[PDB]
Amino acid sequence: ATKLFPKFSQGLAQDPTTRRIWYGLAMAHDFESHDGMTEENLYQKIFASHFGQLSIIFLWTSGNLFHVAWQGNFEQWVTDPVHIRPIAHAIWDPHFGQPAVEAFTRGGASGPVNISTSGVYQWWYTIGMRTNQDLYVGSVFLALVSAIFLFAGWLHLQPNFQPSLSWFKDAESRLNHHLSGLFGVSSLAWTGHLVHVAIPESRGQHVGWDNFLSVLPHPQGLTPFFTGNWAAYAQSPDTASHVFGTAQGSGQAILTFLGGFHPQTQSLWLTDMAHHHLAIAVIFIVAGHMYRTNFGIGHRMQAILEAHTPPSGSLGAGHKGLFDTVNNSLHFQLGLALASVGTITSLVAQHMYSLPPYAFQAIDFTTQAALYTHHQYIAGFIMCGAFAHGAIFFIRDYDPEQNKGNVLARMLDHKEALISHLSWVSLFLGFHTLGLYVHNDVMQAFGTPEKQILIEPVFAQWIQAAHGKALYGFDFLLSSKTSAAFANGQSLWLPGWLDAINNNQNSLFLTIGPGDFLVHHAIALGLHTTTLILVKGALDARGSKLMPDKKDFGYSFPCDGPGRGGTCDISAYDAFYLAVFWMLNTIGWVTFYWHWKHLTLWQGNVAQFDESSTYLMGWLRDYLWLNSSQLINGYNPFGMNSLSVWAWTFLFGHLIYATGFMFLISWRGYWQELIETLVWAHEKTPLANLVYWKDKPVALSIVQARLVGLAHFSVGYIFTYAAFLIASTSGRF
Amino acid sequence: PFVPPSWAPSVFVPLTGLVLPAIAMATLFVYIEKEAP
Amino acid sequence: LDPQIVISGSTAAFLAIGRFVFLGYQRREANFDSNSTIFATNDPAGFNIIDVAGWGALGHAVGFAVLAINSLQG
Amino acid sequence: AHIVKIYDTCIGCTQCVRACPLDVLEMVPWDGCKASQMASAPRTEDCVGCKRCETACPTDFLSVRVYLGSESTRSMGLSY
Amino acid sequence: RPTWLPGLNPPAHLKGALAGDNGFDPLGLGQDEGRLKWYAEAEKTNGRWAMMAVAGILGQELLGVTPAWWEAGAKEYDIPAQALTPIEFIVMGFLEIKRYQGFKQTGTSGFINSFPFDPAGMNSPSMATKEVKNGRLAMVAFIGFCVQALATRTQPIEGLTAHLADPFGKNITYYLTHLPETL
Amino acid sequence: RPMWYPGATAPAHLDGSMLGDYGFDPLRLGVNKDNLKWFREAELTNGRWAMAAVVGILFTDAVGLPKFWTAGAEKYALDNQTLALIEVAVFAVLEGKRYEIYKKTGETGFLSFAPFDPMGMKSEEMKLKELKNGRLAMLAFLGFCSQAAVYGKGPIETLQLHLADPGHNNIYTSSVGPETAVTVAVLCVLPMIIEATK
Repeated sequence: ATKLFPKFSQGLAQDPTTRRIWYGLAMAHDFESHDGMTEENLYQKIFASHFGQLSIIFLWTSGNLFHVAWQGNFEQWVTDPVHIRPIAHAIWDPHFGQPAVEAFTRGGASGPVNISTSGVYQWWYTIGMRTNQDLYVGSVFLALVSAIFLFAGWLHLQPNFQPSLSWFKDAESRLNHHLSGLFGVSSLAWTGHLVHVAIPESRGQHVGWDNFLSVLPHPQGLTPFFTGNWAAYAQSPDTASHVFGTAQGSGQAILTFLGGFHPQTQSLWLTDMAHHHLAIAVIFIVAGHMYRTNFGIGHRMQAILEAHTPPSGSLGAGHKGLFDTVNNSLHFQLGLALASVGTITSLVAQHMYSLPPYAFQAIDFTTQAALYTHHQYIAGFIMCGAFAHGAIFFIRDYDPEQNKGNVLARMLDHKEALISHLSWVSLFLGFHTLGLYVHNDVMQAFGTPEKQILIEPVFAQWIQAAHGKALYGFDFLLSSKTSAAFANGQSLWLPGWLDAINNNQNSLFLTIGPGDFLVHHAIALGLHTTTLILVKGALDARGSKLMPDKKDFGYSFPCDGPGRGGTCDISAYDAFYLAVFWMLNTIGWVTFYWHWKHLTLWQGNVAQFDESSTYLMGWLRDYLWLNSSQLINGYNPFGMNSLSVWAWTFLFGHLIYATGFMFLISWRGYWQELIETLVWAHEKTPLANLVYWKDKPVALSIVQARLVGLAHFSVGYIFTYAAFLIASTSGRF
Repeated sequence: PFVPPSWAPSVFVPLTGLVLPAIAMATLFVYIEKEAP
Repeated sequence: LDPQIVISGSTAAFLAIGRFVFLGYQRREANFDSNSTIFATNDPAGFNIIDVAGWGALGHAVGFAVLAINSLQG
Repeated sequence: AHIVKIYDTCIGCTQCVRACPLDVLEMVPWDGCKASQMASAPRTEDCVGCKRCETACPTDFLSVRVYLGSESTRSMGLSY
Repeated sequence: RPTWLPGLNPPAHLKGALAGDNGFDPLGLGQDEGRLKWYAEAEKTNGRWAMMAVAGILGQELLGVTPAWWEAGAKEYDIPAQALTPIEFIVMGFLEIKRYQGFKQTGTSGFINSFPFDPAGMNSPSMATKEVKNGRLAMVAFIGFCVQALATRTQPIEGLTAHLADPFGKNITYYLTHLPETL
Repeated sequence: RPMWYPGATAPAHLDGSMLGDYGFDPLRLGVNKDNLKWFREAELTNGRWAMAAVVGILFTDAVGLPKFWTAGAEKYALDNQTLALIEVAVFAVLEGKRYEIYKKTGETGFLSFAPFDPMGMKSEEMKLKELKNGRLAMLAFLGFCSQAAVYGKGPIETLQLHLADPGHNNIYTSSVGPETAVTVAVLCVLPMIIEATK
């Protein structure tokens, strides 16, 4: 009979097989495919889901704060943040034997704990947290915020509180409020916290809710701000002998732009960060008054889009009708948001390792490596999702009649040229990068290392020289002492920036050579190939020569059968599917390069990387084989240490990856026949045929098989690299 | 203070690991196989 | 540098260029830009309270930027 | 159940009906072609979705299309 | 009917039927009559609470209490603040739920089950306008009390006397500029 | 017909046919008619057990006998291993006879006696009094365990300590103060939440 689950799909509820549960779980968030769904109901469900997501995020943050305040060593880590390892949380496992108990008992705790690698200790220490009471109060506050967000999500679904469809389409009002309030006012408030709490707490002065109304952030007290003498806030900054957390060497300035890093914490100045947030707050608030909402002044995005067509007709109709195809399509907005968020996540990773913002973050090698790898993998997944949603937009929301002659239609008009050129770039990069690598490998194998091709990256070195690095000797722009660009910043920020960039002990514009050139080309190959697969799948989503009516089958369908030569993996979903492997490979190459260069930097031997990164054998032996010795020795027949959990996780990831290869290689048919034999065996077995199944056992579908195999592949990939990176970086240092 | 007792992990870890998942799995299993009227 | 003189002069200058110079251009661009409240005013040129706030905001930003640069002593 | 559709480009060659392994299609009289016949799908409740009919269609593009829809005991080809 | 801005016509959603209707709604928060009447009740009760708060602050200062109005929370009292919060929440929940349910039956204020709570008569539309205007003045006065205590650290009557003693000085300019001297 | 707050509404399945109805079912677990009877019987037996347990705990503190949470550790004139075997052996037959009573009649019973009332005061008003007293005793037992968890000592001792300083000795000034205060505020806001949406 018809089952209750899933309530959103009547066709799935009538399915008498096990496929009903799987499809009900995988199509729960596809509100557009639900039964009796309207546009207004769609937007309302997304609103409630957004509130629930915020509730989960805030609860997770409160949980991290609570566990650090309860089972951590934050009160002891602030005293000696160079020789004390941060504690994530305690370990309570009845499966642990005695050696595992004393092995994980470290960091000054009274029992087995986990050493945190997220870097929340440095972040909380920099923003002003000093005691466990502060973390406890922050945890309770975030839990209350999470409960409020959850209640808001439940409340916006009840009658008299459901927003209308017209409210969700007010793009001008939403953009104005997000730029001025969500971005500008939030940044201004963060500036207020840095000026009022973080900066005085870094100078040994406690400023909490009990005394912030009686403690002045500056000795002049708002007089220079109102009189326009803003330069008075940059007078007397922290000297080079300032000790973080104490008043020794501290200054009085609150808004500076010294640049560079703090001599002790090796991080950005707090006054510089406060000034940064103040400037971007003013800029975002000003930008929040651009669109017309209810007072006559402002813009209409439709007018700006319609008045942006070239006169010669190079772009056809230009952007006519682009306002309606974006405002009425949620997949277009989701794709744009994911593309920007993925790029910003990558930007965060690069800027965070190169310019550490939190105190004593550069010394924590495990934290730096884990944070960079985490943000780069998150960025790669988000980028793949952006392109997948672009393909979904082409299939479900693109209207050729409304987008007639504009840039959107012209993209599909010459999609063959785009795919062909992406293919050519990827082919050239792959052929040459692989050829140079194999050539260097043959030269190193034959005992002639002077015969390998080592192309110097003169363009990137030229840019590094433009930033102030005098190692290469170009002597121009910031590298030349007689340039206008150099002389115009010598009194504001160039001294600190130049001192930091010319220091070879940090990660600020590291020295590069032929190995960096080759790996950068490998990165370019990965980016271009992943882009080729994603772009080709989005452009061919509506159809191709093999499947002229692909848009009539949806975004995800198994195939079109073995006819016409065979149509396996013809849908756009399959294109995203194949692109996830390339994304994992690209992020693997970038994280491998980052980890090896930083490992050789921290070990004090950059020549090892410079001489072994030019051939793949050096990558396999000097980086993968050499750095995994301590990892695989976490547990051996002679005993175990605290690093055994990473060894177990290493083997765990290998097992999950290999398990994924099963769903990836073997296909449905074999499993369906095997399941039929199992059905017969259960039906003909006494004492067991009395227990019957409620859902008919069937093999996983083709699409489900691909998703399951990719999920196992990605999980094994991530867990294996995370275990190796954390174990190698923590054991070495 | 918000500090939990010393015996809090010995009670919450077995709860969240065996009691709560068993109840959740049983309730979810009954809900999935429930037949519509 | 007198802050009051600089702020007052910048605000008055921006209000003057917004009422006697760029008012026609802004009105032509606002009408071609195609619930609301009509902020009708007795000003013969149609310069309402919203325009006053916008031009005063621009003048204040310019005046404070000038005061800030002069305060930097460079 | 799956959705099987016949289009006007059908030439009435009866190749799709002969290739159907569950007797879903048939031939009905028509006047839009030389063969004076047209394919039809009056028993789509028994269609499994093997797409053999699409493989047997000679028109460009195909005159018969199978869109995988809801799954049941008959559409999944389950003998248990 | 005079409006807030000269030469500005009042909006269509705002009619003189309400008590303090002066055609002031640049943001248009009272488009529908449902939200308009709910906001009217919200304004009346906000003004009532502000009237009682301003009267209490002025009475506390006039009677010479030891702590200022912004320190009364931390003052020692029998049945500490940790225990006063649940009692207040329970009684306020009962009183407010009775007030809200009485508002659904009839669009007027009340007290538990007296809707309208009007003993001894003396009710008229003019009195309603006076109530709304006094509530608005009290709300603005309470915000003035808060900002005055923040920037000057002086109580309302004390700050008023300080301003009367020296008018050309001891104002917002002096207090905003001589901020370190105040602390 | 009073409800669980001034102005509630029955959730379309608590019209009032059952005794002690107040329209309290936010989780809607009694939506099924068959589950409503079983849940009612479970509530009645839980209430009876809580009634006897609360009376027993209150009587032990007056005489001076060991505390209810430490009476098990005391050594009695028997073996705990034999006590558990006898307890499950007797209760197997007792619960089996009680379950068969509910299938034939629908209420509780003792052994082979379904309407167990040797005196005979089984009235409609008496059935509702049993439910009200059982609910009160269930809350009382939860209070006994909670008071012994944070304060220890005992129920009678807890009441005696509360009279010494009621404004300073309460759940809000104890170790679970902020949690229960936030919960009380959330609960006080709850009827307005339900009335605002309806």
